[PDB]
Amino acid sequence: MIQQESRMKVADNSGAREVLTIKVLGGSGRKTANIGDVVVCTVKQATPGGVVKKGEVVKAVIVRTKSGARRQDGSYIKFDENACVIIRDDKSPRGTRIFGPVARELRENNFMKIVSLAPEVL
Amino acid sequence: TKGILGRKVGMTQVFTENGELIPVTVIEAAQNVVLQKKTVETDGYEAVQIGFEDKRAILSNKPEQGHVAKANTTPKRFIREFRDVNLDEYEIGAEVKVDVFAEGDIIDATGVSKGKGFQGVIKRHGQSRGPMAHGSRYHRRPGSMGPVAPNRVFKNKLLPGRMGGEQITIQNLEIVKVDVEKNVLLVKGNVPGAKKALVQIKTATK
Amino acid sequence: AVPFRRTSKAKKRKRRTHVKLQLPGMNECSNCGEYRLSHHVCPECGQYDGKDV
Amino acid sequence: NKLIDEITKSQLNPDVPNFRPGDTVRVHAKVVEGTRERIQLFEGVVIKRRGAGISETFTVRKISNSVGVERTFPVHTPRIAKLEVIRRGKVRRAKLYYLRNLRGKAARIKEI
Amino acid sequence: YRKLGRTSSQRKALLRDLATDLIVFERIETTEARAKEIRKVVEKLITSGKKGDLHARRQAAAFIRHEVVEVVQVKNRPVYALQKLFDDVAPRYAERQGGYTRILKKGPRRGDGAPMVIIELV
RNA sequence: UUGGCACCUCGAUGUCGGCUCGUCGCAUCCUGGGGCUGUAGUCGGUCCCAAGGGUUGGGCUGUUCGCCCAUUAAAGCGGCACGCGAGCUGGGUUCAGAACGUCGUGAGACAGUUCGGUCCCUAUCCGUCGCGGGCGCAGGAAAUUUGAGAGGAGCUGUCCUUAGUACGAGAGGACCGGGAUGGACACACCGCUGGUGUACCAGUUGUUCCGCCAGGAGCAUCGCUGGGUAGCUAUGUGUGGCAGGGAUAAACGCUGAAAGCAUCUAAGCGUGAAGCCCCCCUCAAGAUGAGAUUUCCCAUUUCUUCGGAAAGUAAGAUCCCUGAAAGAUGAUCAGGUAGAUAGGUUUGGAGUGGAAGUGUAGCGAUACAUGGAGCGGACAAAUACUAAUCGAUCGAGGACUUAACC
Ligand SMILES: [Mg+2]
Ligand SMILES: [Mg+2]
Ligand SMILES: [Mg+2]
Ligand SMILES: [Mg+2]
Ligand SMILES: [Mg+2]
Ligand SMILES: [Mg+2]
Ligand SMILES: [Mg+2]
Ligand SMILES: [Mg+2]
Ligand SMILES: [Mg+2]
Ligand SMILES: [Mg+2]
Ligand SMILES: [Mg+2]
Ligand SMILES: [Mg+2]
Ligand SMILES: [Mg+2]
Ligand SMILES: [Mg+2]
Ligand SMILES: [Mg+2]
Ligand SMILES: [Mg+2]
Ligand SMILES: [Mg+2]
Ligand SMILES: [Mg+2]
Ligand SMILES: [Mg+2]
Ligand SMILES: [Mg+2]
Ligand SMILES: [Mg+2]
Ligand SMILES: [Mg+2]
Ligand SMILES: [Zn+2]
Repeated sequence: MIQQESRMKVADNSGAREVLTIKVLGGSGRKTANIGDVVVCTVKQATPGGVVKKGEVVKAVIVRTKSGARRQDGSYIKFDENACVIIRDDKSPRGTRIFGPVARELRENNFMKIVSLAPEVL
Repeated sequence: TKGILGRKVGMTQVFTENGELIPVTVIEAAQNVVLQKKTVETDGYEAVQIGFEDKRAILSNKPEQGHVAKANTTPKRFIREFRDVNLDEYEIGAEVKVDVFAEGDIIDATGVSKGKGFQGVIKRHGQSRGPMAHGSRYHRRPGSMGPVAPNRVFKNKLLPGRMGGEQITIQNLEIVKVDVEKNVLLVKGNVPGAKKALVQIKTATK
Repeated sequence: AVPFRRTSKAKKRKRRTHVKLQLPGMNECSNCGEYRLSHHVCPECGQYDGKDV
Repeated sequence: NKLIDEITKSQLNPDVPNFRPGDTVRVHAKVVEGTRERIQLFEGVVIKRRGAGISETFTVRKISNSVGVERTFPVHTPRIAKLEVIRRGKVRRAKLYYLRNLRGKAARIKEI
Repeated sequence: YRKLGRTSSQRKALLRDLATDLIVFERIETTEARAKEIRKVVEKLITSGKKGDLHARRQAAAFIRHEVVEVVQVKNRPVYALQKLFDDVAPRYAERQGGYTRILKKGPRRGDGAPMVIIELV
């Protein structure tokens, strides 16, 4: 449950360490974004010598949240921290590796490329 | 187009064959009896009058006892009409069992919403609070009553007032399970009312 | 904030149509032979109707 | 209620073992993706167990790849093939929310 | 349950005071709202009495006030409200399943019109 | 809008911007329909019809405005005392302090700057939102209702497929239709996920008390901390908008004369919008035009000039009492021994998490056992133990005329 000014750990190789959510895409007065939703965001902390630089405006897909997600089987999944992965125009990651566990909901929103790289998909 | 009266027992959940988990309202509809058939000749419109749960004799009056007599039944707590139904189906004094509905059937639940009492415009009309800090003395207030020129307030300036206890119709609720021996319908999702509320289940107009 | 016009006698009297007391709910006793509030103990007999206390 | 108990009694899973919060369980969760059906184990400590009857849920917490993941199931879901209690836990309360606020070496539950 | 125009501690103090008075005097004159709360609290104390265990004695002793009822004379030992609840009052409702109190309506009080009731045991 | 005028208000019409709440116009920003196009296609342009709904989060500026970031189907323009200060703010403006620049011999001044700088009012009437009492409605009642009329609702994206088809030299690339899935908004509800939960459970500090120990109680924000039932709840869940019909707008036509032809028009047909009227939801017979159906009670007594009056009643309702699913109060609904209405009691349940006492081990802090124990507001069922005793009060006897049939 991520809104404008929410910060997120970046879970990939792409230099970026922390992003700040500029906009939740996909609707006029859309306030909140959940796992699998794309956001526009600016890179606030950056690993020196990376692909993506501090103060750059990029698209990221939210891959885990503290709010988590309700499955249709009645089960839920929550995580300890909010992480996104920086993507391109097409839903493909700028980084080459994804860190930490990723939610299955990515396998439903056409983010197969990311689910492929995740060490554990819960 | 079928219909039946029941009491909301409460909510719970059931696992579908698929394996999915859905929330359900349980509606107990024992003791539905057809009391009266209204025709275009006699009353001016077609309807069937259905009486629901049995009421102790001392809680009924002679006018009531004399109206159920025609259907050879004890007096009933609730009596409602159903329009848009085939009067050929339904005989005076017949039971109306929940088997009139199957699984997958799509119904419209009508009932009275829970009473909230005197409420303000934030809860009753979903208005915005004024600021809580920065020196504000304007929190849960209804906003300008309108412009100066009319020298009056327009109708439908929404204000505080008694909030719930209104007739509400939720449309397109799937029936999930029908249990005749217990006279129970499981409707997917929730219907208006407190537990024990009268709920009117008719086939969906749409 | 303040009355624009004084309220007339007729208008004041109409407002008070409802400002009034209701008669007490009371009946005569059997023992006492005197009046009492229903569902209260009768202090003339010094008991609850005929039931001694 | 009593009628809601009678209606739901058939849906109750009798196989479900006896676990308390603090026990390390291994949930054999069915993962339904299209038509193919796959089994995915989730082993962690039972953090909470709330509700009555068919509405009972429990929450298993594991630390996966350094990130905490909580997984809440209905106790009587048919999408749990099997629930194994791996180790009984000596805890002193019903909800182990305190296991969210500290990392390694201070979260190892005392084993009986 | 009734807030009796008191905070939580004041109310708990008032219910302890009235309960003990009802156990000590077997008949008290109080307001209707007070009397409708007391009947709950006193009938639970009488239940603990009938239980008769040390545990039950210690539940009642956590609520009942430490008031001397009387001084009997054996060396004159005083008898406390708690002893009168386990030795005198409870055992006289040994074959009565509940309903140890009765509220009689008396009439309104001169000073504030408060509806007054007699609440008594049996 | 910039102005002109000085007609209301100087025994006060007291304020720019923002906030809250909107409502109206259409000169339409989006969405709908159409004509023309420098309309091949795509993407556009322009005009006509169209006001149903919709029409955003930030940074900078006191700023309206503007500029910018990022979105969106779109980020419309206006009116309403530049809408709305007895609704709010008080940043700007607008007072006494002070300083800078500037002008002045000076006191001072400047619609240059700068820092600081009291926001009053218990709602009488109308109005608005809710909620009762009265009477009316040609007998009195209890239910069930029709719907004159009113309110609400009315939005829209992306993806896949048709199809790399139609079109085109290529580049590119559809209409129409079919499917899936969203955003915003709305209604309901608490099973789920969470929130709260001050008479629920536990841990714990200080100090006072319960004579002492053990066990408890008071106070310290509910002392603090960890949980949490009922209820109430959103960020949670369910559902909705739709489709459809009728008549139309702009527009396209058909048939067709005046005017042997032509002509959408004069007669006459048809097609045709998110709009209009239905459809959907809610209120609704004070609809005084007071409607309908079913059922109940019956035509009493006394005097009275006929008129009518008075009195006890019927069916029925109330007072009073127990209450909650209802509630400011009235009201509503559940009950009043023809009894489960509340409390208690018994058995459960949630919740807490292992009571006290005793024993065992340990030097001890403590641990283990007895024993998922003890406790357990509001939840469930049973139970007449307590209280809903007893009474009383109100409430018909049905006008006349005419017509068809009694
Ligand atoms: Mg209520
Ligand atoms: Mg706001
Ligand atoms: Mg305030
Ligand atoms: Mg006017
Ligand atoms: Mg205190
Ligand atoms: Mg002049
Ligand atoms: Mg004046
Ligand atoms: Mg126009
Ligand atoms: Mg600004
Ligand atoms: Mg203005
Ligand atoms: Mg202002
Ligand atoms: Mg004014
Ligand atoms: Mg000078
Ligand atoms: Mg200033
Ligand atoms: Mg007034
Ligand atoms: Mg009218
Ligand atoms: Mg909930
Ligand atoms: Mg202490
Ligand atoms: Mg001690
Ligand atoms: Mg002190
Ligand atoms: Mg022609
Ligand atoms: Mg047509
Ligand atoms: Zn008497």
